[PDB]
Amino acid sequence: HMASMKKKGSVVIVGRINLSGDTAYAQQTRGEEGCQETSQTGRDKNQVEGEVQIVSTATQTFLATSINGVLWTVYHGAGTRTIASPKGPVTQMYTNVDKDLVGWQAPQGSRSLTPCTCGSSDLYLVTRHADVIPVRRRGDSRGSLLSPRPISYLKGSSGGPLLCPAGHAVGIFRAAVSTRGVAKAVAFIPVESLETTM
Ligand SMILES: COc1ccc2nc(O[C@@H]3C[C@H]4C(=O)N[C@]5(C(=O)NS(=O)(=O)C6(C)CC6)C[C@H]5/C=C\CCCCC[C@H](NC(=O)O[C@@H]5C[C@@H]6C[C@@H]6C5)C(=O)N4C3)c(C(F)(F)F)nc2c1
Ligand SMILES: [Zn+2]
Repeated sequence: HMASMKKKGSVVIVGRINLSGDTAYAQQTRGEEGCQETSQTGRDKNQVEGEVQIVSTATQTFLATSINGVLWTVYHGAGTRTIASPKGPVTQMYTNVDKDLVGWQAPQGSRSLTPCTCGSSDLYLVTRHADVIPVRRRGDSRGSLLSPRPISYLKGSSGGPLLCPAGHAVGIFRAAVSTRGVAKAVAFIPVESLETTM
């Protein structure tokens, strides 16, 4: 009934993928208990850094990527949820279920990737474990892994970027094409589709 109706928590940044040096690695910035509390209050005082964030709800963990001052992720991870911030919950500025896409203003202190205009098909997928996986572009929204691997290795990386050789953002990882549990290809939201939404 109305008195007891609950509110879903915010998405919470719990880590990041460090791409600042010669070695990519995941960093945790908040543990599960603090995540639970921050999801309820929507108030996250932690300092944010970098381009790729690891984010969590009470029930799911995935990635989010800053491109042109917007933190983008997948709707199948975030739904319509706010994101926690130093001054409380922040409402989405983009929501498009048809593209499996949502976005919030990028957090104070993040760095944004630049949308790719190279027109190159040699891509790199960045996972939540900081693996950098070469992917050949195979269409507007598909790419093949040069080295297939079990889908287990990609789980939790939706919202992560596909990058060009120069480090520009080409798209946002959405879904994996699985054959007998092996990911041979991935689907992604092209950056042009984000730029249109913008
Ligand atoms: C009401 O609005 C909605 C509601 C629900 C929706 N659920 C959608 O798909 C779901 C979620 C997504 C997923 O698993 N994402 C990844 C990830 O890591 N998620 S996650 O972070 O763990 C997370 C779940 C915590 C967030 C990158 C994957 C990593 C591993 C794969 C694991 C096996 C799953 C294989 C599947 N394969 C597939 O569907 O292939 C088809 C599409 C295309 C490639 C071909 C056929 C696939 O990838 N997924 C199924 C989509 C879609 F748009 F994503 F499809 N839209 C929605 C819009
Ligand atoms: Zn580029």
